[PDB]
Amino acid sequence: SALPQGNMKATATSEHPDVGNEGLAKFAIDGKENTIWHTKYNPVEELPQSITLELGGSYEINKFTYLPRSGAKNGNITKYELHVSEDGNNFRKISEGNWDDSGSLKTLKFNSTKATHVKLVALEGVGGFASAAELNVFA
Ligand SMILES: CC(=O)N[C@H]1[C@H](O[C@@H]2[C@@H](O)[C@H](O)O[C@H](CO)[C@@H]2O)O[C@H](CO)[C@H](O)[C@@H]1O
Ligand SMILES: [Ca+2]
Ligand code: NA
Repeated sequence: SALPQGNMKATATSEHPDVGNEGLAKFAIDGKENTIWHTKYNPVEELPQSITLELGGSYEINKFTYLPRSGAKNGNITKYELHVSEDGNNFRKISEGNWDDSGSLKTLKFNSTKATHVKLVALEGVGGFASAAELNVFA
């Protein structure tokens, strides 16, 4: 079951200002599929870039989901790392891999681990950007 996004805070290395349905980091956890976090594209900041979710406490987590934007593909993430921290400072890599560029939900499962923060690192994305409609973390 998903940890409540409402208790979370989102920050990112790069984010596009609020021009509607993009591109602030907080849009990745607002519960709306029509709103997205998107990395700066004026002018563009190159990958890699990341987004960090402060969980709102220490939880033991085993799953992560990435929902891409709908109706367009720019920034759909195709190569990632997932890192965790228990102190907000030190991060450790727990997952890495590839995703297809489609709009489909991407799911990561991993051995249960304690975390106060989860960081999604975007190494590759459509168009040289990174974006996300919704991010969720599961215990
Ligand atoms: C609606 C949309 O997809 N906006 C993204 C935007 O995508 C393209 C532009 O790249 C192009 O110049 O014009 C298109 C018109 O159909 C469309 O707006 O590109 C942005 C990054 O440059 C960002 O990804 C927008 O989310
Ligand atoms: Ca959203
Ligand atoms: Na934090």
